[PDB]
Amino acid sequence: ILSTGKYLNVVRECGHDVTCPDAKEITYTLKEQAYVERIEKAYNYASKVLLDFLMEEEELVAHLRSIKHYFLMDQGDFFVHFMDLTEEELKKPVDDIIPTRLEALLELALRMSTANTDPFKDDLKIEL
Amino acid sequence: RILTHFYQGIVQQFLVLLTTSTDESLRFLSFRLDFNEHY
Amino acid sequence: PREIITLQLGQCGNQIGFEFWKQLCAEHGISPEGIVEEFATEGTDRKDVFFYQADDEHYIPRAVLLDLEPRVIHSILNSPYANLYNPENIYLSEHGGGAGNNWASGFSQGEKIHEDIFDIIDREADGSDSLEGFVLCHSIAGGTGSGLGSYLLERLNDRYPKKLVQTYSVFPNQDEMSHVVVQPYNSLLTLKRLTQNADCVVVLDNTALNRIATDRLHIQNPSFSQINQLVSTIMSASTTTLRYPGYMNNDLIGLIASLIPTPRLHFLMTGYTPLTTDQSVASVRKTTVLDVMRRLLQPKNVMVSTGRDRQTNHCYIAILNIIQGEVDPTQVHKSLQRIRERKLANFIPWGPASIQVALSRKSPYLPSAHRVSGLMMANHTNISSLFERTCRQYDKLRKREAFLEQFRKEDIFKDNFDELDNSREIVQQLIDEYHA
Repeated sequence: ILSTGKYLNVVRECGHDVTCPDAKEITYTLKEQAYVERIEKAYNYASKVLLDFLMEEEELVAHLRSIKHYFLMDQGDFFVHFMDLTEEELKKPVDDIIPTRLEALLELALRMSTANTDPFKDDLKIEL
Repeated sequence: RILTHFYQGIVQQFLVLLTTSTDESLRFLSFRLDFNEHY
Repeated sequence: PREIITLQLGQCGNQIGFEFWKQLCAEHGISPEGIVEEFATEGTDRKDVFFYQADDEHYIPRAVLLDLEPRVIHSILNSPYANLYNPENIYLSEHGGGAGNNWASGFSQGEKIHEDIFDIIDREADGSDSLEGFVLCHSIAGGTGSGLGSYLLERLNDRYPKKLVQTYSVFPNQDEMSHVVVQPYNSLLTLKRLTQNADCVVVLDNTALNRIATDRLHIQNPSFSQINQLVSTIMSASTTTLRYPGYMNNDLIGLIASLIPTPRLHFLMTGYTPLTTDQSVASVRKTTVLDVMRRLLQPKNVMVSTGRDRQTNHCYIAILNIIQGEVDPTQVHKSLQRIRERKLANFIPWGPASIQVALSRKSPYLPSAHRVSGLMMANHTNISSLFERTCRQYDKLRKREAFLEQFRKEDIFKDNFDELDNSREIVQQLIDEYHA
């Protein structure tokens, strides 16, 4: 009841017009496995509109593609240039302005050897 | 010539802190400064 | 970044590089005079690695083409692919040369046009601040590609010392010796420069071309129009990790570093199976990767004339097996599983061997995204059979008093013939010594 309950709060955050029912009102037979029928009726629409939402717009396939390109490190044409520039700055102890020049080299090489799309790869922030 | 050496060290110190991106459209600002000095 | 300057040179080196650039537009989805398809950036993720980088989305080729014969370049400008080439990078209209057929012609013409030959080819060098290297797309046959090509292997060794040198050189034909007779002289003079004045070569035999040109291609009269079809595909096949987005050995100094055992041992055997268009009707049923590398080590696709009974005392040291396009990578480790059970490669008893396999996605095209392709870059120590073939044809010609008075009138005063003979035997002795 809570997993469909925490579910409904997210869909309200998307929009007020988008609700999950699919109107299954007056319910609750007195007898014994009344609960689980109303459990699956809410849970299978929880299967419905989230196959509709995130795969279409919020692009979990397109985020997880670029997620797998810079830690699992595919797209090795842009990548080998920036690891060479990161190696040149990390062969010594760092100063104050040195991490800012490291961040300038990140988006330089992105438009040098182009990625799938370049204003989507701006989700990479540099830490040590 | 000493003032041109002072000037070029300031603009190198400029572009370092401009690549030090805090990322609220700061990637946009670091994009524009290497485009000016090289092209 | 990773810009390579191709040095197309000679009568045969210009024609094999002409369709090499013509192959690149059909796979990049671009036209030589315009951009009509949008498949160039969404399908191909990297294009500025052999072409010059764009000024109007016009990817200029980073190519230079010099030859003494004007016949090879007059069959270019009427073709519609010559507008992609520039008439200011190499030559303008009406370029000429010598008379001319001599190894000593182009060897002496290098220092009289020394000012102009090091002026316009160096303008493309400083375009990128990190130059990859130089590939000499030249020829060994004739005196045009062999005479002038030996000069640039010396003066570019010290003026550009930190650059990779490696060539796709074609070997001449040794069937009869009537039209040309100077073939043992100009070949061994360039072959000395290919080992000490050059790091690596890619051998391409001529007697092994018509072995394949009548194998599956079914021709009756062998013409020169078929020599560009086997050569231009494997050239673009060798840069599939470099042009298309790959991860490991995606540079030209990546591939050659993992195969050369030692200097003066760099002669790489090449293999390429799929050349038939009627295979296309049966690749729809998921033709796998488990059967394509069983025939690479089997001596059928080789482009090197070698002995068949000399492979038991010779041992492979480095073998490359490049799959392209659709690979089905859940069974590519399954293909490498079956390698140790056959032991089709003899392994060196002193050290380890390596069977390296790599993949890269091909062009967004229907004959490319459907049929499996296998490119082989072998390194086997039976390559001295060609060096025994060339040396036995070299010392036999000097006892017949052939071209000893007709060759030493111009710019040759001392006998440099045994300077090539001992250095060739140094290669042939260190190959057999290399497996202790």
